[PDB]
Amino acid sequence: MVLSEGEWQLVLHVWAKVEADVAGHGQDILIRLFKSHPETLEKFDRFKHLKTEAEMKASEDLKKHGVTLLTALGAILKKKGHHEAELKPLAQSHATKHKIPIKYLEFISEAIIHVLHSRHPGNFGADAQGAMNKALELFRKDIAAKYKELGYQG
Ligand code: HEM
Repeated sequence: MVLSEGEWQLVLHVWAKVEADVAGHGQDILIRLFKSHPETLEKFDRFKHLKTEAEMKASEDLKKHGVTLLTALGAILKKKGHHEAELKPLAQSHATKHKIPIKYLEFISEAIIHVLHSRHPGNFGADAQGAMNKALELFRKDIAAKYKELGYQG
């Protein structure tokens, strides 16, 4: 797939707002993911034990990962589709070490779109959401093709 420059603009305009508070957005997104799809919490051997949203909000580790995650995602979006190099090391650790099925990357994509829609309604109207959705589908498709070359396709 190929996003037009206009679509990338809509994606990088609402991303510039996320970047004013990377850690808070990281928290929101992961919690939304763990409340909606609890099974995903099992993949984190470091968080696993958290029983409630309050415990999640108070975990420094969960907040640290959220920052790591969003920083990596932001560096991939700013490439505007030329993200081959960034995707290699990511695909290898998620396919071979963590073992994150494609389906879970769809779950966090949904959590990302839920959180932008709540926080940024004015910069996240229908067209901007369709463009973000296009940019995360692109990301999932290229990661899935790399999973396959690596022997996982999960
Ligand atoms: C937007 C998608 C994602 C991005 C950009 C992303 C990024 C990362 C990055 C940069 C790291 C650290 C370096 C590495 O291990 O490769 C990481 C670690 C990890 N990620 Fe992902 N990730 C994504 C989605 C997920 C999802 C959906 C899950 C699981 C339900 C997952 C589970 C983890 C785990 C288990 C680790 C290790 C955490 C720790 O113990 O240090 N990732 N991810």
